[PDB]
Amino acid sequence: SQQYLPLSTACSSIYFTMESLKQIHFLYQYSLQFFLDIYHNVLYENPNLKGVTDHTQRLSIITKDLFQVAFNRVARGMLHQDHITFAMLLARIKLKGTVGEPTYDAEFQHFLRGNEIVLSAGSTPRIQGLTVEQAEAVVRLSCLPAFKDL
Repeated sequence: SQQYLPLSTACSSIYFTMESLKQIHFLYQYSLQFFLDIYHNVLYENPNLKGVTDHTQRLSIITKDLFQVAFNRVARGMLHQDHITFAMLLARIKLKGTVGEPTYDAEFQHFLRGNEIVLSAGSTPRIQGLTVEQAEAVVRLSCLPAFKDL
């Protein structure tokens, strides 16, 4: 159960991402039954699983096709400009799921809510070859511990 748990966490995160997808656009309405159809299409009638016997490799194949099929079903029912948004959401879900990488909470926090940093007037020097918008963004992004020397 502990070995197979990350796949279940990925499934739950995927489903609730689709459920909350309705906020981006009124059209993106998805039900639990649709996600269960996706899940069963991943688990059964999956051509990639044919000829595979090892359990860990079967896990990897199942989770990879789970992400791929979820994207192929949901994005096809979505506008073009939101395909990349849903791909990012799936990528973040996998990054949380995977083991071996840092959670990178600070990087995504600055990627999303990075514009909510107060910059006092005169605290942004006009760097050579940089516009005021570019310099101001540079100053905001320099707040990161790995970006202080930028």
